[PDB]
Amino acid sequence: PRAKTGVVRRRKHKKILKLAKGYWGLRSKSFRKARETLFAAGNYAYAHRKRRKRDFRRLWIVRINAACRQHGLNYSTFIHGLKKAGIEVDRKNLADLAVREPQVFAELVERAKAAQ
Amino acid sequence: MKTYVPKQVEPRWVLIDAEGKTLGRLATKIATLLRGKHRPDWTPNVAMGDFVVVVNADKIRVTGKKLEQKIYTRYSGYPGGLKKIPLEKMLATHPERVLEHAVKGMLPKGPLGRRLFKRLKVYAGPDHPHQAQRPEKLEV
Amino acid sequence: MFAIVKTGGKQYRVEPGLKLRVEKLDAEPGATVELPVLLLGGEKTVVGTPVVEGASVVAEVLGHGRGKKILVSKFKAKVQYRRKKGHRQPYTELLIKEIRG
Amino acid sequence: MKLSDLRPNPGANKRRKRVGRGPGSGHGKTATRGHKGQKSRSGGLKDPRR
Amino acid sequence: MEAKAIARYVRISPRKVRLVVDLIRGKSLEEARNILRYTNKRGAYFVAKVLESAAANAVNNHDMLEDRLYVKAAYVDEGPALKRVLPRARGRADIIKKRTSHITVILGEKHG
Amino acid sequence: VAYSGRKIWPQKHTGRARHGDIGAPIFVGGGVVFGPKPRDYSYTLPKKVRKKGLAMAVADRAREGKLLLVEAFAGVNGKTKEFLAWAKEAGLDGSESVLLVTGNELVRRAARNLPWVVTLAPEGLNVYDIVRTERLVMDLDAWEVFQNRIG
Amino acid sequence: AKHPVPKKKTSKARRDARRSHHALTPPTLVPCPECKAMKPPHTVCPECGYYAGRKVLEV
RNA sequence: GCCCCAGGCGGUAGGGGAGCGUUCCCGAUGCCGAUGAAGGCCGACCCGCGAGGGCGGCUGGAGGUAAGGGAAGUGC
RNA sequence: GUGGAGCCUGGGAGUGAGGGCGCGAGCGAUAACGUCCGCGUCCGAGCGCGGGAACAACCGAGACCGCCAGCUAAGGCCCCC
RNA sequence: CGUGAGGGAAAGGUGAAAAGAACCCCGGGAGGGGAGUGAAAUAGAGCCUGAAACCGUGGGCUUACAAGCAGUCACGGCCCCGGGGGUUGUGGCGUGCCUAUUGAAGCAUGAGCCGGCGACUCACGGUCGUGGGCGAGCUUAAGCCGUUGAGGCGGAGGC
Ligand SMILES: [Zn+2]
Repeated sequence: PRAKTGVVRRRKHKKILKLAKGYWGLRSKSFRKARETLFAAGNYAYAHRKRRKRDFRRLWIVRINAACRQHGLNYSTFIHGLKKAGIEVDRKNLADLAVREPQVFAELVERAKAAQ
Repeated sequence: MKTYVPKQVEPRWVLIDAEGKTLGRLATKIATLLRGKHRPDWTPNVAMGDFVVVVNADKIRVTGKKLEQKIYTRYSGYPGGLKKIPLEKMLATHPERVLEHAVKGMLPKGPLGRRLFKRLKVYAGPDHPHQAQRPEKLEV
Repeated sequence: MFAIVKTGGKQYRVEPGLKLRVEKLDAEPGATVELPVLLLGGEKTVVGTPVVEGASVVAEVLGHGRGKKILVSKFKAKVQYRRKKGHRQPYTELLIKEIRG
Repeated sequence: MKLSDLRPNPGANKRRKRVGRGPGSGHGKTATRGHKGQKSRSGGLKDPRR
Repeated sequence: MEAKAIARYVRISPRKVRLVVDLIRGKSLEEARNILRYTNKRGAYFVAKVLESAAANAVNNHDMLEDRLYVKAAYVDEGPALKRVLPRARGRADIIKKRTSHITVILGEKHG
Repeated sequence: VAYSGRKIWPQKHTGRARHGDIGAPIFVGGGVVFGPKPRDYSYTLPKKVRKKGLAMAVADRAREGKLLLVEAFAGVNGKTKEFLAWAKEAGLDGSESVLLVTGNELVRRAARNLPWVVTLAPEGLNVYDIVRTERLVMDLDAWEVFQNRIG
Repeated sequence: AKHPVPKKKTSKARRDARRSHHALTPPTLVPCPECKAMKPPHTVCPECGYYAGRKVLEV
């Protein structure tokens, strides 16, 4: 019984190519180029999953450092403050406070220096 | 709870005295204000740092023998087209271009960086045509 | 009035009448949950240190859900190493009822 | 018992070890033959016994 | 309403005639007749015949008034390339693809 | 394959990829590698296994009550509707695929056209046709050759 | 002369890029002041066969 | 004791294990099919870690085929 | 000392071009990203991750996955960062 | 194609039925539009369906201070369907694949791209394991007889 390629190769290609929509040029038109582009896109997606967390953490540390310096202290001193103060709100929430709750974040400064 | 992004904010002008301050340090703080990383609403992917104007760029000061031992060089692409320029001559000609070079050395690259450099305005001497923009004086 | 709560090793600024997703908690849908409050965000700005003393939010679970299928897919080059793998992280999406003082 | 009830015992019938079918099979690009060598070539070695 | 004629299986380089046809897209009918009439290109004759057959179909077949006849849209797809041999040097042979074209003109009435 | 062994073009300097003749299994039209050949799939199953398993099938249908030894076929005499009135009266509907085993050519020939009946001489008894049909039906003599065959 | 050869295939965008400038400008015509027919300037209107308000060609 | 506990899970050659899919066989004188098969294209729908499977829309117009097993010219 | 520990017997292997690094030697010129050995290591196969600007073997560290959580390693905290 | 021995192609499919498009118009014709048949004509004879590569035409987003293995993450903007989907402006990160190598992004090999063909099997012995039968026993070969897909006999012989 002969089992030609039949429909398999075509269908698999349509899978990878439909995944390759929106790529520049042959990277979204040829199955071969689209395959390889989807490989590198895969590892990219992985290391950017792992990356994005450190990324937003750097954002949070930046904005929080801004709000802290606008009260006379800096990021390291402030974090040492809260850590000494037994406060455990994290970088994201301190960021959204320092943007949205300048008064609340202000009191966070007051207890940070309160540790001092 | 996504991280907050601010809406578009009008850039707040800032005047800075070039006089009496060290080149590298002053350029540092200039770049800092330029990035807008003094603002809690900071975001990297958008230029929301403040406009900056400086006067008395000639009045900058630099440590040691850097007056002459620092050679701003350029390159024309032509053979032997490496044009070395000492710091003194560059002061006599284009001190504002001195600060331009120093702060541009500190800005993040990319089109955002170039637009940020556009966001800066140097003026050697004590004056500048931006009183209409309300240049807020800010000591550093 | 808001408050930052702890959950799944995560901290959430929350306010009453809000739908929020968290780690897949274990609780029957329709049931409610009381949560550690890291800080009362609002008028009575109390600093939970490390948690508020008597406060805790009240959140009814809406139901357990599966996140959109992440296609984590590792790949090494020149080694014939391909790894296609789906992933749909379950979420316990909630409803902020109120914030017990 | 109807024909669709008939089945071998578990493990009574076993897969073959199909080779050369990409990475996911784990038996790919080489058919387990390793890299270059007289053994990895078609035909193989001489009589290994002798 | 729309009209259209098709130069199905026209032996002419489709790329070439596309240059012509991209000179009347978005034009009024009479303007098209002139521009084809004095365009220094071989394809302009073919596009001219396809044009007039088109507009005739509009008035005759589809009964569109000749007043508002502007080129609604037109183009030239490719036909079966007649492959021929060209003897090249050192005995080697090649194949010139004498390219056949399809021409399609569409005539809408420019209202307002 | 019907081609020849003449090398299509030389080994080197021709610019093309190396090839031998077009009879190779890599050209369209070339031969097939490892293609199926005349292959005798038959093999000697153990006698004790054939016999024993046969008895196990008959035990299957028997203990399930789908077995029905029959002595007489007075309704059938070589005509189909004879077998219809018989088997219908014989407690058979047509829904039960029934394995028919007998030595009466009048029975077998008289009922082969039944879409739901599987007819077999008593010698042709075997596990497969026993498993095919819901109900099994045999004559006492067919039962006997069964017994000796399972004896 | 060692037979220069195209290193890679030209992408579609680059091919179309060079083909940007290949537009065919419309041959400017004007109406014949004799017969009101469009025609290229500085030539006898083949419709009227006139030119400069006078007959030249024998249409 | 079907769930809980502890630990484990970079990975080539290579060993092993478990599945997915293709043609054909039995199931099947059955079943699905003009109220539309196969096939093609489309999907932001559901299922599985995946191989993939359904589901739905259109094109297509006549074949397809389970559960559960068998055999391979089986996966580019 | 319970460990993807050990031992025995069978089955299938692949490998028998290795390399860098440190240390101990020879050759070498106490030259070589050199060669040849021993010991350890890593890469190979971990060109997965952070640092080292970039960089397989140097420092940290052995990647099941997801999280817009936290503590830290080498290394850094003047801007780029 | 080869002087010749010889080598050796490609190339199937309308429709149930030609009912194969009378006739009208544009057109030198071709071809086109109508009309007409047709269940259907993107079934029109270059005809089942009709994929991709490729080639156009429209629509949406976007793009001319600008840097890049073409992606990925975030944010944002626009467009659309109503929470999503399409575009990507910026910012961050990011050395194609295969083979062969200690070592490849490699300026080492292969690959223009798409579609299809394409490579671990079969036979017979041996060996290990195993799912089963039997068990100091196990087992049939050829052949014979049966159906015409049904099996049994057959102890020669082997272990
Ligand atoms: Zn005139």
